[PDB]
Amino acid sequence: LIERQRIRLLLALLFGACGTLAFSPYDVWPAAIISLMGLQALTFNRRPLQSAAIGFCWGFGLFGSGINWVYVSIATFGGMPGPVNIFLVVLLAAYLSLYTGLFAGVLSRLWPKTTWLRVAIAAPALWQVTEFLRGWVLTGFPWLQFGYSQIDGPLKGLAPIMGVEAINFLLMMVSGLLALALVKRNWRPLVVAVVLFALPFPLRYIQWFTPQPEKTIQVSMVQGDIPQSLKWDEGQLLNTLKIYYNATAPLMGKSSLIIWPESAITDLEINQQPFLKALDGELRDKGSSLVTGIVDARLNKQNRYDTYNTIITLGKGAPYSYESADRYNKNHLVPFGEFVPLESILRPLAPFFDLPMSSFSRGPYIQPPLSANGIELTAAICYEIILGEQVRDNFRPDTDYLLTISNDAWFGKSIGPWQHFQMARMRALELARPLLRSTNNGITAVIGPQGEIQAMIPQFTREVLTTNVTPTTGLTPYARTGNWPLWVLTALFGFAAVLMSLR
Ligand SMILES: CCCCCCCC/C=C\CCCCCCCC(=O)OC[C@H](O)CO
Ligand SMILES: CCCCCCCC/C=C\CCCCCCCC(=O)OC[C@H](O)CO
Ligand SMILES: CCCCCCCC/C=C\CCCCCCCC(=O)OC[C@H](O)CO
Repeated sequence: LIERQRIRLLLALLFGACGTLAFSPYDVWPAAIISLMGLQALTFNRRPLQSAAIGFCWGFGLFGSGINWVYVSIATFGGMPGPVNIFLVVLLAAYLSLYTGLFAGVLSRLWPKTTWLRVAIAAPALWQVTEFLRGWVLTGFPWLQFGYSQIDGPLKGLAPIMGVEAINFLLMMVSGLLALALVKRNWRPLVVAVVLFALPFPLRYIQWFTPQPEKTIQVSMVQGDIPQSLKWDEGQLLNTLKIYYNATAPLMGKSSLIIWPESAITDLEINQQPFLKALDGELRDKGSSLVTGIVDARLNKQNRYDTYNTIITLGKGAPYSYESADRYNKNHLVPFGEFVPLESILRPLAPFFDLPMSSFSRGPYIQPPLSANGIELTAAICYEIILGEQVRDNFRPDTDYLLTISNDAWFGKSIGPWQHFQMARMRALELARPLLRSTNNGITAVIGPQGEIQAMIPQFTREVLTTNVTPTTGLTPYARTGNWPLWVLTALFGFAAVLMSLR
């Protein structure tokens, strides 16, 4: 028989890479089940170290093929030779692949026999703990979670109840039973798998929200398409400010809310006071509000400058003040982009090399929703929208819309900005709120309360997306409880499965 560990590692690579087809650009949702079926079936009847090796290679295919878009960021930021960046991409993919090896290795140790307890009970619970660590250890990088591939799929109804991680759970469960049915040539796990998969379908029709048409507003989002910063001089700041203002001016009397993307204003907040105070007056005059990203350096009590990635509000119902509490400061910073890991390497800084000291500061985990024109917006900047629990914790029942401002000009023309967009849609469906995503170039859109794309403008263009958005009010089960029910389910599955293994 050709079942040999060399073959299994080769197939793990292909079934892992197959998982990339499930996500935003390709959107083949059944690829998630086939992907997880390979991981489930290939680890059958293996030593714990052989299984861990197969789990690693599955993760290497998935993350190698689907996360490789980070290269362009490493290339332009890191300042490294070409093959060094390639090595660093292989490094990152390997790091994430560890958690998949850990999953397979632990699963094979406690549940070596190929049984429905292994695939249906132990696997989903362990996968939950595994995938939790991947997105937690260090800052965490929970990219490529197959739950997001169901945003338009049959399992979308599960999301507003138990959240996206419940779709991760059920998919690992259903894929496990199918791998068992195939390997053991037994139709019974197939029937259960189909039933477990089909039952959540009617839930996609439940509306846990209700719209508020009397609050319908016309919202505008300016896609500035301002290029990467090659030279910062007052000539580029004046060009940027002109582009954004000139696009906002004709909308001042019509659109109740105007949004500019992440770090849209390319100068410090303290250096723009005349501009902003004058812009706040013009908006209040015509009865409009502006929400724009800006980089804000702020003197601490210690008299040291703390630089924030901010969101500031202007206009009607949001009078601009540098001391205003109506602002959002980014919390979760990109590990190598916005801060430096291991700041304690300051010893080689002064003697020998020129080491980066440049690092952003973090805002609070919980922040009140931005108010503009009497509209409540719970903001998340860029990467932060992929963090399900953080967005839910900040979410308030009076929130009218979810707000994301991002700058994806890096990773442009790649799968990355789409995978990012796909996870932003998940937030709207989970919380039953419209989501307003204004970016610099990549994927400016409006997403309804069920995750449907309401309006969208093409990438890499200089445009304004103006459309009517009506807010929603009610509370979903996930918005109340969060992922506590899933962790309760995961505990009961792990309790049973470990108790069964220990007997
Ligand atoms: C030891 C029983 C507990 C199992 C817990 C495992 C946890 C491993 C997690 C990640 C490592 C993934 C990297 C894969 C490296 C394994 C390859 C290997 O070492 O296999 C060589 C084998 O000894 C040749 O016969
Ligand atoms: C996040 C919400 C998703 C959670 C969903 C909760 C569903 C759990 C219910 C039952 C477990 C399924 C176990 C079914 C076992 C399959 C039947 C089977 O395999 O029996 C044939 C056997 O091979 C011959 O001995
Ligand atoms: C002996 C080897 C053991 C191997 C283990 C494999 C199976 C793991 C099973 C269950 C993990 C239990 C974790 C459950 C903890 C519940 C966490 C919780 O209360 O939720 C936090 C909250 O929801 C945040 O927002």
